Amino acid sequence: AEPGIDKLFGMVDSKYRLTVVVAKRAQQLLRHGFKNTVLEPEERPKMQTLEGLFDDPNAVTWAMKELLTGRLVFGENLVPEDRLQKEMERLYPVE
Amino acid sequence: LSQFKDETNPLSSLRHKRRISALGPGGLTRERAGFDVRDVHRTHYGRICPVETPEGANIGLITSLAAYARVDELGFIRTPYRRVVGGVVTDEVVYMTATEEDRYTIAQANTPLEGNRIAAERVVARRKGEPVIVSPEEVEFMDVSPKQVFSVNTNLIPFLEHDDANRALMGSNMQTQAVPLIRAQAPVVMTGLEERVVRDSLAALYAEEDGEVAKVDGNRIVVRYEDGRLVEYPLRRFYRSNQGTALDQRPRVVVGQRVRKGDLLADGPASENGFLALGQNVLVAIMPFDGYNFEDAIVISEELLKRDFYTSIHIERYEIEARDTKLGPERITRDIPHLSEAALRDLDEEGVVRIGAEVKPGDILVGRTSFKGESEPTPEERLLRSIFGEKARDVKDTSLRVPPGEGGIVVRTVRLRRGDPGVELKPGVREVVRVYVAQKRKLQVGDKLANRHGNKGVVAKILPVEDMPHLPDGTPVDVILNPLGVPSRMNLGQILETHLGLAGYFLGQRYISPIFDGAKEPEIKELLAQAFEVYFGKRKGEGFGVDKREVEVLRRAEKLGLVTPGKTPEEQLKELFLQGKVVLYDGRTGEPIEGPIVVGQMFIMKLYHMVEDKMHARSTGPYSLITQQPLGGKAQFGGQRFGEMEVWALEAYGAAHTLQEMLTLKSDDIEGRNAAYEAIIKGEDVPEPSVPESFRVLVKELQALALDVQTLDEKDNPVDIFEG
Amino acid sequence: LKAPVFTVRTQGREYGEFVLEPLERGFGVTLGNPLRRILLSSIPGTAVTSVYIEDVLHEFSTIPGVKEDVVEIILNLKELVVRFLNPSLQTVTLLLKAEGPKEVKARDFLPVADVEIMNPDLHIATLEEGGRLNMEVRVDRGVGYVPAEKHGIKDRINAIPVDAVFSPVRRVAFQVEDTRLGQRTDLDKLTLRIWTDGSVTPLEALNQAVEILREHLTYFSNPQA
Amino acid sequence: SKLKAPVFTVRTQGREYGEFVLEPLERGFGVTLGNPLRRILLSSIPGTAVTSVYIEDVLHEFSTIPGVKEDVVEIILNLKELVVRFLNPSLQTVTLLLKAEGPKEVKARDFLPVADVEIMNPDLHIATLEEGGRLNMEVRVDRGVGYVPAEKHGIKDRINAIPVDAVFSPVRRVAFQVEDTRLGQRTDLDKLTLRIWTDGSVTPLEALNQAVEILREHLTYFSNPQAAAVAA
Amino acid sequence: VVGPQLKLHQCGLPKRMALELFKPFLLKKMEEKGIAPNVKAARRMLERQRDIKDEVWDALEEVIHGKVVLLNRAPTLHRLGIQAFQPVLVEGQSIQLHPLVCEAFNADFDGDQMAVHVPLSSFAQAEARIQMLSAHNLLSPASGEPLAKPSRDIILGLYYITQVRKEKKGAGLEFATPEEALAAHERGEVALNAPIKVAGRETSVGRLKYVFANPDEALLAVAHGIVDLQDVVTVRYMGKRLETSPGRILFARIVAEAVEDEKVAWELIQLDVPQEKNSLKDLVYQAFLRLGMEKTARLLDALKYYGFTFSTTSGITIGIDDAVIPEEKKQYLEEADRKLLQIEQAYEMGFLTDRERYDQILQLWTETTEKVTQAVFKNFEENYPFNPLYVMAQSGARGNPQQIRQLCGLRGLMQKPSGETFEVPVRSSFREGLTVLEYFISSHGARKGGADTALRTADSGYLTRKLVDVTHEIVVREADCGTTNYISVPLFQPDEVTRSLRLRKRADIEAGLYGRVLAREVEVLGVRLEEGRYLSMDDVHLLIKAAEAGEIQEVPVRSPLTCQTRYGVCQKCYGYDLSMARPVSIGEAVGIVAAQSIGEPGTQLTMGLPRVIELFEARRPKAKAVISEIDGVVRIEETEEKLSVFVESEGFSKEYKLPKEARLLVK
Amino acid sequence: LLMGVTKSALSTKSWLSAASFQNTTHVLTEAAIAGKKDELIGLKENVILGRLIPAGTGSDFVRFTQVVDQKTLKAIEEARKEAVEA
Ligand SMILES: [Zn+2]
Repeated sequence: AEPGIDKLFGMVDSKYRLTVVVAKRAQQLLRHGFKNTVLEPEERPKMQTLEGLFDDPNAVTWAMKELLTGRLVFGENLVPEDRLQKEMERLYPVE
Repeated sequence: LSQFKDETNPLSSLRHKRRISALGPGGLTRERAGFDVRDVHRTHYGRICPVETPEGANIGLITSLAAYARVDELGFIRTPYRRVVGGVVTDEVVYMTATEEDRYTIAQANTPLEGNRIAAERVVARRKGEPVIVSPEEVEFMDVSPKQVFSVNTNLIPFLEHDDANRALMGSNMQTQAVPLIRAQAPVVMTGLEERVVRDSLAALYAEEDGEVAKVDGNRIVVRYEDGRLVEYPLRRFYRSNQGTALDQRPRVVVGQRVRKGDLLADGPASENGFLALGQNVLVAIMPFDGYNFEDAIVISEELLKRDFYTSIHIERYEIEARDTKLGPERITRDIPHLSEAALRDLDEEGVVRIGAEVKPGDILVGRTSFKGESEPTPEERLLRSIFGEKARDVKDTSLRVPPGEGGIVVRTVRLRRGDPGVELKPGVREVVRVYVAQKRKLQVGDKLANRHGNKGVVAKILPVEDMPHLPDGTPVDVILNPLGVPSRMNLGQILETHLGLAGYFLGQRYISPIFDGAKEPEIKELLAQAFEVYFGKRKGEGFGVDKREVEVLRRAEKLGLVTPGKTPEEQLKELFLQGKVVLYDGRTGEPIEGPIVVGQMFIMKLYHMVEDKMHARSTGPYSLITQQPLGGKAQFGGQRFGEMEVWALEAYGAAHTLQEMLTLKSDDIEGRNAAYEAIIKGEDVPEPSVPESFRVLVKELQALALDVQTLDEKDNPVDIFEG
Repeated sequence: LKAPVFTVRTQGREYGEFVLEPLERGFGVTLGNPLRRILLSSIPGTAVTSVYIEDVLHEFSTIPGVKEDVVEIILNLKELVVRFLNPSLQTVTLLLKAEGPKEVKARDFLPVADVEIMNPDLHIATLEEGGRLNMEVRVDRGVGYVPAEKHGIKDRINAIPVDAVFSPVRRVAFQVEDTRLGQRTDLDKLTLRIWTDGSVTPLEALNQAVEILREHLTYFSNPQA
Repeated sequence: SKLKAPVFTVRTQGREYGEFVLEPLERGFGVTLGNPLRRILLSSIPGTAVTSVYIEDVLHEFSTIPGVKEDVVEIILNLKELVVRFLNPSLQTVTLLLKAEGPKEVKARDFLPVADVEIMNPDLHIATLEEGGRLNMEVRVDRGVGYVPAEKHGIKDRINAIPVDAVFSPVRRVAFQVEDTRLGQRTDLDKLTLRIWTDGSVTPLEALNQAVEILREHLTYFSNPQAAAVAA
Repeated sequence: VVGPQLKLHQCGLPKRMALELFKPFLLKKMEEKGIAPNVKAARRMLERQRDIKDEVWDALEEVIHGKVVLLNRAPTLHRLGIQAFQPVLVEGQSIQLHPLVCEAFNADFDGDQMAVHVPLSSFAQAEARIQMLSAHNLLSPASGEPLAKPSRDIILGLYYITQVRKEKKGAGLEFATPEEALAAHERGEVALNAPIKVAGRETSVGRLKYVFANPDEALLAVAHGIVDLQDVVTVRYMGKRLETSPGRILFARIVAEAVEDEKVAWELIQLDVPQEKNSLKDLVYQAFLRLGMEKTARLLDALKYYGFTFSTTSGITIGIDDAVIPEEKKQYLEEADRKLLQIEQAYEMGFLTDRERYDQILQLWTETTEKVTQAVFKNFEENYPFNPLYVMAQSGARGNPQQIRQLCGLRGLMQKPSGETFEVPVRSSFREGLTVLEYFISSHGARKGGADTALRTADSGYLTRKLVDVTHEIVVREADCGTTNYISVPLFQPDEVTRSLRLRKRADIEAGLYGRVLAREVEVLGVRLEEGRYLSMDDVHLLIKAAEAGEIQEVPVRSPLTCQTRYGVCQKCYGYDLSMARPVSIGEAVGIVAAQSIGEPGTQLTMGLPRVIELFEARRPKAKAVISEIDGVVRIEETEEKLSVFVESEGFSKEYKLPKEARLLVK
Repeated sequence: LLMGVTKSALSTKSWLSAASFQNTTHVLTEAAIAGKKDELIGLKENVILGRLIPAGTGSDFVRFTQVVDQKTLKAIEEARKEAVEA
């Protein structure tokens, strides 16, 4: 199957909540550049024909790595929605 | 009750002309009622096949009439029987009404004889419907042959006696779907009717009297009869069928060859030298393989494609009109405006693609140019026509192009031009032009194959000859059938065809096992014993004894109880041969299969379900007008329909976004899909709405009737859903 | 420590038995199958690749005076086996031109500089009175099975590419027979058996076969990441 | 076809286990190379193994030994797992001696040392001696190839000795999988990858290389022809 | 096309197809790289088929990486009719489907086509492979059974290696006592008397002869052809001298290597018996409970691989001689002949009425047929245990004993189209000549079955629509509803043979209890089953063993019938069946799930099905039975035409008119 | 009150779902008079409109979920620090 799904289902009260977390993390992990990541020092997803997944093949897979460590926080009403978007763009360039 | 000639092959059209429908255009029987209407009744005995009916909705409704059955002066089906005088059977036959049948004692055709006498005091015979056991005196009539019970197709299955009725109709209906093969072949084990089918269907061409042959083209045959006639028979050269198959004739005689009346001059489309050739005789090994012949899949030796056995020609037909229009007349010409010189290299000076040129999907077949739409604008343009060199208007490209899917090489054209020399061109039709394109279509993974016994199967893997089971001599098998398709489907007849085909392969002979007067097991065995003294009698002499692998299998064989121990390997291998099975070595390890395996010749054929009609792939393309969901066209296919049940599927998962895509960005919501594809070229994620198309339309479309439909917030409050 | 006796038995160009004896327990399979699997595929040879007929412009044609359609002539042309007598020729265009009442054999091709048609009695076509057959077939050298649709070889615009069965190896069988020799019973008499069309002899093929294998073992030369 | 020279990548971990991948190969050579090599690795790879044992006062393979926890069978089973290496190809056989008493776990080191013999397996559990338990034994290690059962070889040292199954092949298991890999326009290329397990005498790589070297050398056997022909 | 080399993870689909599906994506990737300056050049490169360069393909597969597509097949009966896979570029023009999910979609490979859809959003993609990926939907939502279980060849392989032989103990080779049987019965074994695997009561000579220390040794022995996989030898695996076969310890390691935990792997297998779809079904289910989801995935592919690989080499075909007619057939038919001749004169003398003769002929052949059925499997089981027919039949591979009896014994009693079965039965089997009449006799019922299958294809989701229309409301919206209500699931059923008590069958209780929530704490056998835990499968089996010793007869379990949260159901009240084995996640569209899982099996309800309609629509029955309006006492009458019953209490009475045919229940 | 499947189905609170049966004019009219509101309760109702599924992902219990990296998490801590005036 997919790496450590059992661990991801356990992370969430709702099966479907995992999906939304993964998706919404994937979206920002594409939108505000790709440097949004929490895990990019050493061994993070890779590909073939070179080794080249360190920039931008599969954002959703990335999110599943990232969520597989305690680095990310997920929850109902964490931060006001609007300063969420203002602070993300403001902190990271690539536009 | 009129319908296109099902002429896939000779047998296909013959079955079709001999159908019987219950759904009359006057309103006889309708699709709702079934239960007792469809069942087989005692009277169908000898009159209507209990097998021929098709699967699905039309069971029992459409059913073909028996072989010997025929219709008398009134619309009654009338089967033959022959009279028996006390206990003496006559050579005199009476076709009997269904009701008239019931007046008498009719005995069964498998009843022993001595010239004219019954033999067994204990006789099988039918009174009206019931199965009755009877004495020789009581017998009043007897059947003519077991063939008079079933249809023509059902009567081409050789060991039907060993086949379940259910998978027997699948054999019967599939022979219809047999596609004519260029390297066509008659079955290694026939029933007998296979020269009578290519007679009565006029596929082939037979000498009218005794005489000699004077000329043989591939185009025509010419013969000199006794009566003095010299007749010229022209051949059907490469005629297209109604469903794409290639129906041509091939001359099978030489100049100076004498012939007898009724002798064959040319084979039909699926005729091998006077025999019905629906498929080919392959060397089949029936055994599992590395999950490649799963459920009903098939595995193929690449030797078939090399030998080009499973190749079949197919010809499509493309057509355009040079219609006449308000804008001005359209013209079949070569100078199309916005075309690269490379795109015209194969069009003749008139714009028609030249004969013998390979055409790929998107090339030009016939060039057509039509004037720019929206009209002839009289007030201003009419002056320009006199000002500027008249006929210097504008003309666009409306040619004909090989559709998605494919074509082949152009083989024939047809111009029906004005000055109409015997043609009925429609009003406003100026000319019409046709181009025929052809394809040698080899067997490919995905095509469909089946025997006569009802064994559906798609080719799932084409192994190279190197790595697939072979005999001790380096002969590989050709087809690998999974034995897990035999027990559920009670059709042991294919197993006998294999055994009898195994003996016929080393004896160099073919067999006719009449339908119910068939080959019995002892007969088959002794032909196999006759075979093995050639399969192996020779290998002793060439200097080769038994293989260390052959003895390792005979070890497990006697442990499995297939050979009786203590004998010599030779006597055991012959015991093991007679049971149809032989030692088989995996071709990729050279290690023997650890038990014996039955192989032989089986008659297998190529069905009308190939993979050119079948595969489609749509990214983007045309969209309809009143409904915006999409459709195929210039170089684009249509979408697949995502039905209501497929909506219940995604609802049963959490695929809320996936489902809305299916209903919004896929084809229906214009703003949504445009944003969806533009954002894909960006590298972005696709945003859902916005608002959905269905929601805004259902408002205004309700709004067309005087219904005030508002949209509300969480607290009841007005929400404008039209985006400012 | 054995040194197996390698006896050879030849029957013309077609059939050849190669015996290797005595071998270690179960090496009949270990040597006689990977050579089988190589003889069948990677042995090179010759095959007809493209044809062009007088007045014929596609494979789906009929030629007046000729019994066989252009398709049956092509099917008859795949059996043409041709030896190159000089391993510098990659291609030879054979020409056949015949008329009158004749059974055109493969014999009837015109002779070429260094080419031997191994197949002289192969039946090409049957021509009646006034039948004209004029054509140019091209044989190339290649390896394996390559359809007409993959290579698309055409000299002239009317040519019709033909499927290419290069491998000049018909069937291959090996026999592992028990040979007592001296001390031991369970020794293998690996004798493997080779049929070929004449373009290359069975011996010629076996030697290229072991040499293909040998060369494949050298691929475990140097390890990497 | 030449410039597709197959890359031979190797993952190696110690001296027991090693995966060896060879890619890309021409259609259907993954099996053509992997199975003739596995058939070589399992049989004709050379080595050593215990072939016969003699116990102090034990007269059948089935007996039970007072003062010893293990049945005579599980000791010989423990001896089959003993891996040893001769360091000088003049030793044709070594009879190892084991003598120990009292309560002790006799290890494979408790054999007495011999001049050119390396026990690769010093911590092997041979036997558990109880109070007053006397164990006195001589086992025979021979050189051989493959797996050879007890009744085939029938090795004799003393009249009370018991021949033991011989696991010569210093190769524990070998399995290969031939996978499809893609190079450009072709999907149907073979990616031969084989696993090799060994007892420590030789590393997996050394075994594979000795294996290909046996095969190579066997191809050289089609070089001394003769003459005949068959017909009747 | 079957894709046996695909992972359950995966599916294969052609190149030209993948290129067109992701064409807009691909254009971008050719613009990522030096392949094209901009999309307008990227478009022109991909029009015609001969042009696609090697580097273009590298970009396509690079676009695909990780992304899944959805596959669909025609009658979308339950939700697993659509599953997601990763695409794999394959040669050819067909989609390639993993064999383990030919279960979910009712697909075999005889021409069936499938659909293939791309999900576009990161959202659409996420939910496609968190929820819809095939390698996550291993257990059906209808019953907690596993649905991605070994099919046709996988079973047939794993059983053929996990099996044992028996042989000629011609002389009663007793080893249990004699030590002279140690060597000297092996004397006779290495002489011409005893076979390597026969009854020696404690051991077979094989057990003694070969005794392996490694399993690695054991198969190294097998590789050298001294023992087969289904011979019995002694092996020491995990500190125990196991007398077993190398095949069955091989199987063990196969499971043991798939899931990294050798120790669990040993513990959740039963290597003392051959492997058949049920045992493998339980193994798949046990593995997913104890070891997780993705390990069970790797387990299934592994089972699929050795199952396939051992299937081919084991060499099992169907020759005509493999359908062996027992000697018992001609014997039983001779009896059957004579006893039918007895019936003929007993009727011809006037002792048997014309009816009682008929009933007694049918009684005969129905007995004769069932007798020769068991007389076939007696032959197989005692003389040819490895017969392919018999192996396929008793494994989960392929075969119904109903079917086998028709190839080897005889097809039994056919029916008239009316419903009266014929007097003469079909004496022949398929292995020998079936006569012309016996075949025309047979076709009468042959089409009535083909027709009944046709009249269920006509309206496929008919049941499912109406249940969807009733239930689409129903979702899981709350963690719980405060309701202290519940349903008592009865473990016994009263009136069957009498008005007594009786344990409901195993499946039934199991179907009503697996994965619910206790409503109350239940202390039974030193076990406090605390209120509001999700009782598991083992839990349910304990309550069966509990009520088997009569300690309870009902259970408090929270149910949807007694849920309170309005427009859906709460987590607790509903059961414990997502596709997984874990509790229901909030937002599970249980409504459609319940509809499909009821409607899909409706395709297997003969015409049964009308009954099911008759319950779902509150409707009047045909032979309706009166219920008692009052709880009272029974009294019956014997009136000439028409009886009646009074139901009476100390307070008041009520009479119920009873027609003459109406047979009652209460004495 | 016990009713059969179709009857229970054909009688719903929502008119959107009701318009999916065979006499739509009657239910459109009956609801247009009483100014009926259609709470987007069920699936069928919510699919006639092109609007998202109220299950799975579209469950209001899950729809509004937020995710933050620990780097930008503490970056909101500083959105309340400049709220102190002067
Ligand atoms: Zn509830």
